[PDB]
Order: sequence, then structure tokens, then C-alpha cells
Amino acid sequence: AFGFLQQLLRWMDISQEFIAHIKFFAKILLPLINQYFTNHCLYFLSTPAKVLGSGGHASNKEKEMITSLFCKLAALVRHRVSLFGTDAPAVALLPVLTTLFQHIAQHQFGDDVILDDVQVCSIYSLGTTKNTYVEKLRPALGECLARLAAAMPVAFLEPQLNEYNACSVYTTKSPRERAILGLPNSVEEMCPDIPVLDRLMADIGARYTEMPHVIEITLPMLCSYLPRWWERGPEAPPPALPAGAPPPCTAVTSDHLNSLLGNILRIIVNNLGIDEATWMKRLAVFAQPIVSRARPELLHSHFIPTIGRLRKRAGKVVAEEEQLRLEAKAEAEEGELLVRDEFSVLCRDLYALYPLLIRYVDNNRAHWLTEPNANAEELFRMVGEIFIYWSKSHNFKREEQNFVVQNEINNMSVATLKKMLPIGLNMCAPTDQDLIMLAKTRYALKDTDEEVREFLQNNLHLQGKVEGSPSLRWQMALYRGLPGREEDADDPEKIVRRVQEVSAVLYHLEQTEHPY
Amino acid sequence: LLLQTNLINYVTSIRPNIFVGRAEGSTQYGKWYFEVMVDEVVPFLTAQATHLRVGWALTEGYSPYPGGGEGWGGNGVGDDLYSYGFDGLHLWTGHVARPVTSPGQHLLAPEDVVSCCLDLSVPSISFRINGCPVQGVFEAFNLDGLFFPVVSFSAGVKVRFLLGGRHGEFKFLPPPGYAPCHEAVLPRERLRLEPIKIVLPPHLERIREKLAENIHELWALTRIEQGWTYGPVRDDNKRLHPCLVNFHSLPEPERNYNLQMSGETLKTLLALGCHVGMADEKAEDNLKKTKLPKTYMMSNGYKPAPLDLSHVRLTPAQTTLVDRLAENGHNVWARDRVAQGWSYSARLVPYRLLDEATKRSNRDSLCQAVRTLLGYGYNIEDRVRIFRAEKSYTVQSGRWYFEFEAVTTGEMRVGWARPELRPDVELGADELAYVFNGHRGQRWHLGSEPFGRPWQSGDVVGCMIDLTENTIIFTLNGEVLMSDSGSETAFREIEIGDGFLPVCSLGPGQVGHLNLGQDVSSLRFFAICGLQEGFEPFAINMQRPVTTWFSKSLPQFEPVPPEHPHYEVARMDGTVDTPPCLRLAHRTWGSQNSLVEMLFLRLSLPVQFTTTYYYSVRVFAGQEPSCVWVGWVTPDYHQHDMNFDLSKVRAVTVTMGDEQGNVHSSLKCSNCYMVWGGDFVSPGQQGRISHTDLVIGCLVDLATGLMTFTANGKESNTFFQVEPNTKLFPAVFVLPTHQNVIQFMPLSAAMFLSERKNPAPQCPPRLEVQMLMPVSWSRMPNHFLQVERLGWAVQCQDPLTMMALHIPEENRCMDILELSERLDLQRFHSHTLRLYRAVCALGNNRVAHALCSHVDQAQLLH
Repeated sequence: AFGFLQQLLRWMDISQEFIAHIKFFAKILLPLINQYFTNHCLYFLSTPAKVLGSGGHASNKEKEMITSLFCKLAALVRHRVSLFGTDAPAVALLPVLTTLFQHIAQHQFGDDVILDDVQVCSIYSLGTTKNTYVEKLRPALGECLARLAAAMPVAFLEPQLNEYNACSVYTTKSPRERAILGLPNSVEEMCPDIPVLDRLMADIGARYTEMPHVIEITLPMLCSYLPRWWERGPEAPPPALPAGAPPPCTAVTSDHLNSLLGNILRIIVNNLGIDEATWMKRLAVFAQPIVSRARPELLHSHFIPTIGRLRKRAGKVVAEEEQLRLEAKAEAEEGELLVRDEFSVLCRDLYALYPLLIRYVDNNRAHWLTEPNANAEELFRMVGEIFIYWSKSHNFKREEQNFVVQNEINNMSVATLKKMLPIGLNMCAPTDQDLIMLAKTRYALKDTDEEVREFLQNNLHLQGKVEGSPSLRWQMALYRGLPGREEDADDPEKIVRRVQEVSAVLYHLEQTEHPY
Repeated sequence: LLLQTNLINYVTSIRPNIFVGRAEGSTQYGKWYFEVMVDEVVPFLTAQATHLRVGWALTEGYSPYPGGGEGWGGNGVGDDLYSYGFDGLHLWTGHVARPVTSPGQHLLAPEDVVSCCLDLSVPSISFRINGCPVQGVFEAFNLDGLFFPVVSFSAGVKVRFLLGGRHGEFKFLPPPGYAPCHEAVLPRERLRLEPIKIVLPPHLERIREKLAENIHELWALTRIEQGWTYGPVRDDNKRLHPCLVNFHSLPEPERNYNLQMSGETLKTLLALGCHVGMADEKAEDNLKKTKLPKTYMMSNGYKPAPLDLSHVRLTPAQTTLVDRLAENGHNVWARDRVAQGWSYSARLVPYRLLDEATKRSNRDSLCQAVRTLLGYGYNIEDRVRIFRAEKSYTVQSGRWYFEFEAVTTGEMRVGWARPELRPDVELGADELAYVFNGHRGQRWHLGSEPFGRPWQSGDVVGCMIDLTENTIIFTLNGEVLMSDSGSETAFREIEIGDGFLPVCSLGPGQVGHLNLGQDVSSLRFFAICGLQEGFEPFAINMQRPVTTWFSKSLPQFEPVPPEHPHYEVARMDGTVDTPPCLRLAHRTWGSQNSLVEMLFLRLSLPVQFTTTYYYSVRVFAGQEPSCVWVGWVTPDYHQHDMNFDLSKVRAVTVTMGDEQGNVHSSLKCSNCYMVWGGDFVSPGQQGRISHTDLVIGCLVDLATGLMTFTANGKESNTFFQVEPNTKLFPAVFVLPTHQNVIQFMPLSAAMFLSERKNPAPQCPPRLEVQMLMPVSWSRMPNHFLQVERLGWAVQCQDPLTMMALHIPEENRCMDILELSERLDLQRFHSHTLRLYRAVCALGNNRVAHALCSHVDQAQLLH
């Protein structure tokens, strides 16, 4: 790896010498991609290969990044840096590497300049430091600790927290790149206010995470009560809260797992209750994807384990039900050219694309990985979401003009999610619909699968049909419907009333998905 | 000529976990005595004579296989070369009923005991009835393996072992100098029954000074702070030695004890790839001891100076080095005490697995010294079992599912497979399987690919297939496994073929429990991805369980297919000047060159009663004489063990001498030993010598018993180099000869009994060279036998029997249920039954009476 590092030093002096007072320019440009491609590709070189010199050579490559300090270019040289940011992830006798100590300067240089350039002046911005997103990511692959894990950089949160409020200034340059700096407390030990304020013991002894077994928790206690206290409508009162809330919530999860387990559930339910702010249809399109992608992790915050999520799902479903009347505006414009369609096209597009970006992801993240188990175990786990929430799928299944929403997926970077919206719920919404385990619904579904109107299907649903033939229903059906039915429900209208939903699903959703 | 059937009982063998064997090193005196008592009320069970035999097996018999075996049924003791037995008046080894003389010639009657003693310095087993000695022993047998005490039995028998450790009350006094499960039994485990299957260098001076001085200060400080005060009395229990004073007055051998230990330590460390030099070199001299109260400075006067490492760990890299050093120290301790010195005094056990607790105690004892030395500144750096449903239950179309549970988290594979699953191939290495191995979280089809998360303990996994859209889906505890690319079990476009079949495979020491859906309650989850997706539990609508065929390991014989890739045989017709010949060929290319492959002929050569008494091997004159001879019936198969040397090879010819019939094995390339072998030869590979044992050692009082014969000659073959002596590439014509009778001749006239008078050799289509396949298929029986103190007494009450075919040509039994997928012997047996019905024609009752011998009324009712 070191055979090609010599060429780097020869060009930095000549570049300034020729201008301020060539083949060398390309002789540095060419090795960039060549080294970066293999360095990023062979990430499995770390553990089974290069047992001791991997750290030193990666550290030498990192120390080569000091060229950015000397030669600050508005034009990016990403061809090397984009792939060289991924070499950071790639026994007490490790004194060979010396930039283990220069790590302090490497960390301090990026964040120290924000105070200098708080004025941010006509066009000048934080492009020099904006690249720290890749470097700040240290979740798992930790080779060396050297006690220089969070002692110094913890002092730089307050510079970032200074721009928490809007303060009637121009919007934050890198609110997203501010959050990456907060690791989930993976520094193997931590205690607040000892290194931040007490310098008397910092140089002497690091006694932390063991003596303060109950004093380590001092930041989350103040960071948990307040954001839950704010529940205002507009996104202004949370000016940097979307960029500042995910990391404390993530950090407390791993800490004290063997001892303190209630913190995770407390934070999860606190955020679930806070989601009532997001519950409304459209308030800030910028905040919708950021908060969803920042921390879509649920540990013990599902409907079944937490009855509070059962109530929250009721509010979510109530919000979802408005979508039918919301999309009825499309039929209003399509009703024989009642009015000009231009004024309604944009409204329909927004009301179809923006609201669905959050709610569907929320359940599919980890809620649909836990609710169907309880739903299969008993019919009463989510009977409310079983007998309801099917109307949301109908609006997207019909009105094919709404397929244009794929423009919303286009900006992410066609297997559109529209078909997959009830895919996770395809075993939960219609499981408690009709003849839970009886197989008697086959005849009704076949009869209703004629592209019939809703009213006509409802009229035909009054006939009722059953089958006790010596068919396959000997021992799967009628032998596990009964034990699974804690309270045997005998209501033809109530069962066919969910049966037409399955029939419409057959007629529209997967029938088109196969063609699509 | 035909396949005969009868009712056969299930013979079951059991064996305690007592390891006895011979090797260069640990022996445990190699001599062991054993006692067992029998209690039964079934001297003649309703089926047939009961089975009860006692003896030893060298951990390779693999006898207990419920069903047919090499003879008639899976006999457990004394019906092969790998076991020895005694049943009251008998000496069984390889289906031979060798009789013995002893007072009270009765079988193992109830309320009786038998004693078995084994000497290993001289290989010998002797048996003794309750009170009287027995006039027969086994000797001169191979020792390559661990000899295990075994007993075979049938139903209706209670049997109690005698250990002597806690409740073994030996009704017969132990013989002079045999360990009764006393010295070393289960040293690292418990006992339980288990069925089978002037100017010195400065660096050296510095290291010696450091280590020696520090440890010598250590023992003193450790004892004197533990409280080892100056006692006046001389105690041996606590072993307090008042005369034992500081290092200076240590005995004379202490100098060599100190020198040699460090010398071996440095010699071993030199081969560990260390790096000499200065790393810290600070704690030795620049050590700054923290403020310690003088309370620790007790009246000894010697200052304790331990390095403060209450929170600092040196390295896990030194863990392997310390483990190796501890292993070497354990070996030298074994040398001192038992395993290498074999001291006879009074404990311990073999050094390989003596005791985990003792090993870790020694490791802890020797680890802290190295830790302190380094902290001062010198910092330094056998197969797989396959199970499947039979071809009858092949699924052709639909959506199906079955569950599996992995008790362990080792090597397992579960999935679907084509019905013609060829054995000897790992699952997923060909088109014939679609399997999942969660040990690393991988899918297997024509190779391995990453798929899904690895297992945990139990971790019920469900497997489903949908032939309608040609898909295979794997679920884990109610959630579908996901691929790396986010696909939903990407197995698009799988050909229907000849249906599909469930398949499981377990490695060594792995336990799995799979449910095909016979009863839906046994399905662990079956509530998420199987109910409303329409998937059918595999064996759902059935009143009987599934046969569940499995993979055998015993290497039975099979003919070489004509379509073999690189093993092609030939059948040249006999010319005017030469008889018919059988040449082989091999692909002398980048193809495989496997080990010497054993080839066998189709028909056997039974011997009357003698009448030949010997066999002669020769090129053109007398070769190695005294070829092993037997002289009884002993069906014999022509054999040939050759190695692919590239090009061509043997030519199992068929010659005919002037007045004798010699079989010839022409050769041209290189050395390949070619002489016939027994019909029961089913060994492994990688071995040429020491595969014959069990010479009968019955004698008389004054050493005048003339009933010694080197029987059990399984490998009745010679070796090549005995014949020639040269360095060239000539042709060799080995012409063994065994048969010779009155000709007033060839090999062909001694095997068909229809051309015995014909002198002309013949090669009819019945003749075909065979070869032993390492693995075949077998059928798991639908039922098994039912089978805890005072020597772990065990009882078997419920009777169980079976009916099975027997092939006269190979003298081997086979469960008749196998015909269901054999599909050819089934047709032959059906036509045989039709022939019986025909020959017992209308109104012909004498033939019916005759057939009433070939078949029985109980057999027909069964």
C-alpha cells in the first residue's frame, strides 16, 4: 500500500510554485480513482488480512488528507475523497501509528471554524467542513480507542446547539450534517459535566461510567421532557429539533441495556406521542422525509406490547380516512369537465404524494413486523385496524391518474410502492374478514369477482353461502378456525362487509400489479 | 437363485462410554475386566430364539442398524470382523458359530452373570461363566481403534452392568490386575449408556534473572501473606515444611528445575514468531508505586511488589501462546506422573482430555507469572447424514410447506430436492437440490450464496414451495427470510421436473426435528405465512407417518455404470489364441485420480464342507506360498484393488491351465495388488494392512488343543512387489488358482453348476465387475425398540420383528420395504410370486405342500 504514497508530496509545492511565482498535475489525478476504487471495494481486508499495519497505513492515508487545509478549492476533487471516506472503518501494543495523536487536530479543525464564520460573507459557506458526514460515522468498526473517543468532541455540541433556534437568521447550511456528529454513545464510557467543566480531575484521572452509575444519566433527563412538552403546529418552534432529536434518542438505547431497559420504551412512546404533530396532512414537506429517515427504529413500541400505540393507531387511521374525500376532488374535476382541471391537479398530486410518505413507512418499519403475530394469535389484537383502514388502499387502487405520484419517488434517487402498501397488511387486514378459517369464502369471492359495482356486490352479499363438503377443510379449516376463534362470530352481513374489500383488492390491486 | 423371505427380529446393541485402546503414550494399563448380570423370562420368545451376546467392538463396527445387515438382520455382536462375542457356548466373529467346551453347557440363563476380561499388551479377550472358566479366547487381532464394551439383545430381557465404582457388587472376584472402571473412567465427563450411531548470553541472563528472582519472591510473598507462618510441627496433610526457607536453601535439583523450564520456554517461544527488542522497558525500573499503607508490610520483611493491573489487560494474542505453553506443561506433567511414565503407584487419566477443570487451573497458575513478567516492560506479541421422504410422496404441483427445528446451531441444511437425489454429493452442489444452510446464512444451489440471517438455538425454520409460479420461500419464526438484494426468496423459474421432495442434512453432533405436517399441532408456528396463503402442510391427510429414507454410510457393492465419466470397462470376446478379457480405462487428463478402487466379480465360489484346502498365487513359478486358506463353505468373490495410474490398467482375464483353472490379472503400468477377497468385505479406504483379526484361540488343558485356525480372512489377497523385483515397465501375469477337482476345470465351471464338466472358459452376461460405493440409501423403520441405576440396568419388554428379503448370491439381508423404490427387485419378486401361484396349479396340492416350506403361515399372515 505504501509503494505509491511518495508521488503525493512532489506536486503540492510545484502547484503553488508555478502559479504564485504539467505532468505532475495528472500524476496525482490518476492514482486517485485507482486507489480509491480498490480501497472501497476490498473492505474485508481489515480483519483477516493486514493484522497490524492496516491501522498505520489507513492512518497514513488519513494524514494525507491535510492537503485540503493547504489547498482549499471551491471546485471539488470528489473523485478521490468520495471513495476515500469509506476507508475509515478499514492488541495493546499499537504505538507504531503516530497520527493517532493527530486525530485531535483532525477532529478540531473542521468544527472550530464555524465560530469564526458564523457570519456566513456574500457566498462563503461551510463547504470546507460539509464533507465530515462520512468521517463522523463510527457505529461498529472500532480498532483503536486511546481514550480519545468523546472527551474533546463533546465540547463541540454547544457550537452546533447555538444555531438550534432560528434566531431570525438564514436557514442552517448543514442541519443534516450536524446530526451525524452525534454517535449513539459508542465510546465505551461516558459521564456528563466531569470533562466538560471539571478540569481538576480530567488531567489527573478517566473515571467514568462506573463510579457515576446513576449520575451518567443527566443529559437525557433534560432532553426528554421538553420536546415532548412542545406540541405546536408549525415547524418553526422545532427549528432544529428534527436535526437534534434523533441522536439522543438513539444513544440512550444501547446504554445500560443489561441494567436499565425502560429508557428505550420511554423514549419510543414519547416520540410516538409527539408524532401527533406530524399527524396532520401537510405542514412542512422538508421535515417529512428527514424525521422519518433519521430514526425509523422501534424496539418495544408496537400496538400489541404498548396499548398506547393502539390508541395512536386510531388517530392515525382517523387521519387516513380523510384521504377518500381528499381524492374525491379528482372525480369532481373528472365529472364531465365540471371545472378546469389545472387548479385541482396540483392539489391532488400534493395531497396524494406528501401525506403517504410518512404513515406507510412508519408501520412497515417495525410495526408490521410485530403486530401480525398478535393478530394471528387472537382476532382482537388489532380488530379496529382490521375492520378499518382498508379504505386507504381503495383510493390508490382506483383512480389510476394518481400513478403520477411516482414523481415523488423520482426525487429519492418502476416498482412503485402503491402495490406494496397493503402487502405487509395482506395477512392482517383480511385475515379477520370472513370465515377466518373456514374456506367458505372461496365461493363468495369467486361470485363477487365479476368487476361488479359496490352497491350490486352489497346486494348480492345478502344471499349467504357455506360449505361443509368432505373437501380440504377437514383439518386445516374448521379445525383451526374454532380454537383460533375465542368468541365465534356468527354474522353474515358483518363478514361479507369485509369480504367485498378482499374482492375489490382482487379486482384492482394485485390484478394490476401483475400487469404492472 | 430366488429371493427368500422370513420373519427376523430386531437386534439392538448398547454400550457404556468406556474408552480403552492402545497408542504411543497414554495407556491406562490397557487391561480391563467387566461383569454383567442377566434376568429374563423369555428363553424362547414367540417369534424365535432370543439374542443375547457380550463382547467388545473397536469403535468402527457400526453394527446397530435396525433392519437387514451383512448376514440376516442387523446383528450387533460377533457377526462381523469388528466385534467379538459369547452366548453361552459360542465364539462369534463374522457369522461363525465357533463352539467352546465348558461345564454346564447352557445358554445365558436367567439369574446368571458373565465376566469378560481384555488384555491389550498381548491382544486377548477371555470370558468366564458365573463360576467356571471357558476354554476359548480371541487373540492376534488389530488394535487400531478404541475397544468398547458392548452387549446385544432382543426384547424381553433385563440386564444390569457392574461398574464397581458405586454399586458394582462383583459376584465374581476380579482377576489379578484388571481395572474395574476405577482408575480412569469419564475423566472429563460422567458415566452413561449410549447406543452406537562461563559467559552466558546477556538476553538469556536478563530473562533468567527476571523470571527466576520474581517467581522466587512470588512464592514466598504469596505463602507468607496467605498466612503460612513458621509452624513447629511437621505436617504432611497441609504439607507445611518448616525446613523450607527462602530460595537460597532450596534443594539441589532446584537449579536444574529452574534452568530446564526456562530453557524449554525460550526454545518454544523462539518458534512462535516473536519480536525481540525493547517495547516498554519501563515498569521494571521507573515504576511509581501508589500510596500503600504499611499494614500490608507484615512481619515477614519481604516487600510484596505486584504490578497494579486491576483494570489493564495485556492482550488476547498472548492467550493462544499461554494455552500452548499450558498444553506443553500438561504434557510434561503427564510425563512425570502417569501418561508417559506409566508409574504403577497410588488418580489421573490420558493427557488428551484429562480434565478441563485441571487444565484451566494449571493455565491460571502459569498465566499470572507470564503476565507479571510481560508487565515489567518486555512486551511481546466423519460424514453428513441425509434424510428425505421416499419417492412415493413426491409432490408434483401445488403449494406446500413443512417445518424444521434445529436443536443445535451447527452444520445443517434444509430444503427441497429432486427425487433422484444422488448421494455422495453435498446438498446444493448440483441441480438436484434447493437448500438453505443457516450456519453462515446461505442458500445453496449449484453452489453457495449469501441469503438470510444465521440460526440461533432452536430457531424453528419453515420451508414452502409453490409450483404454480415456480417459487421456493423460506420463513424464520413467522417472517420471510430476505436476500441481500431485497428479493422475496428469489428462486424464479424452477422446472417442475419429476416433482420435488423435502430434504434435510445434519453434520456431526447436530440434532434436528422436522415436521411434515402429519398432525398440525406439532407445527411450531403455522399461524403467519401458511394459513391464508393456501399452503398445504406436506404430510397432511395421512393416517400413518412418512417412511423418511436416510443415507447409509456402509460401503455396499454396486456395478460400475457404463456411463461412468472416467471409469470405463470393456468385454473383449475370447479370440483363438486368448480367452475373453476385461480391460478398464481411465481419463488420463485433468480428471480426478481417486484412491485405489476395489473391484469385485458378480458370482461367488462356495466350497464343499475342504477339497481344495489352499490357493496358489504365481506369475510363472511358486510365488508367496502359504496363502491363507479356510476350507469351509465361505462364499468367495474374485477381487482386484487397483490405482488409476493413467492410461489403462487391469484385465481380469479368464485363463485355463493344462489341467487346472487359473484366473489371471494382466497388468502393464505399475503396482496394483490383485487377489480375491471375501464376500463380507466392507471396509473404508486409506488402508492396506491390519484389516484381519480374530484367530480362534480355543485350546485344551495341557496346551494340546488342536483347534487353532487363522479364520476371518477378510482380505485374502497378496501384494504386488512380492512377485517381481526390477526397475522397468514390463507386463505382469498374476494367475491365482484355487479350484481343482477330477477332470477325468476353468473358473467359469465352478460358479454356475451347469457347465461343470465343460473345460472351456466362458464369460456370460451375468459376470460384471463391481465396486463399493461409499454411500447408499436405506429405509428408516417405522418402529423401534423401547430400550437406570445399580449399574444402569436396562429392560426391553415389547417385542418387535420384521420380514426381509435375503439375496443368496451375496448372502445378505435387506428389508423388503425397500422394494417400494428399488422398483426392479420388486418386479422380480412379483413375478416370483406369480410363478409360485402358477406352479401350485389348479388341484395340485403336493406342490402346495412343498411351497409351505419356502413360505410359512405366520409369514403369510404378517
